[PDB]
Amino acid sequence: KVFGRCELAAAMKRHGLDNYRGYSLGNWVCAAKFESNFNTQATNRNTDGSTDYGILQINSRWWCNDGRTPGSRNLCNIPCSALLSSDITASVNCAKKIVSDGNGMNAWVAWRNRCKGTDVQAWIRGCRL
Ligand SMILES: CC(=O)N[C@@H]1[C@@H](O)[C@H](O)[C@@H](CO)O[C@@H]1O
Ligand SMILES: [Cl-]
Ligand SMILES: [Cl-]
Ligand SMILES: [Cl-]
Ligand SMILES: [Cl-]
Ligand code: NA
Repeated sequence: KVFGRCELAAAMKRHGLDNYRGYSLGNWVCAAKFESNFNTQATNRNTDGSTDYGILQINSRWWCNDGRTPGSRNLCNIPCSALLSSDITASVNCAKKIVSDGNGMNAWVAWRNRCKGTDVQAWIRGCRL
């Protein structure tokens, strides 16, 4: 599923991402924009053999199991395919654990390089949130 901008912000708010760990809703929408272009089916292979999955491009090296990342962890206790569904519950729950482990939203390369220090509020502007 390819979310609309305001559609994704509502779903992120309903699951409790707004101001989670201090990051306003515009940060999460901006991150999803530049990580997956709002596509829940997005995948990308990293050079070390791991794969990023879903709306927030969650890495199989630590957070999910895909059966083909030797020596990796499954800290969110889910199959990586669960991160590709049209329901973003699995992605949001796993993102809450990722963003809680000390480094905040810097675990998302696209957020650090393309959202951090910008007007992230613009990504939820006009939305009937
Ligand atoms: C939180 C998370 O898993 N972020 C990933 C990161 O692992 C990886 O370096 C990158 C590769 O494109 O995409 C995402 O930022
Ligand atoms: Cl915001
Ligand atoms: Cl594996
Ligand atoms: Cl949803
Ligand atoms: Cl932080
Ligand atoms: Na894994």
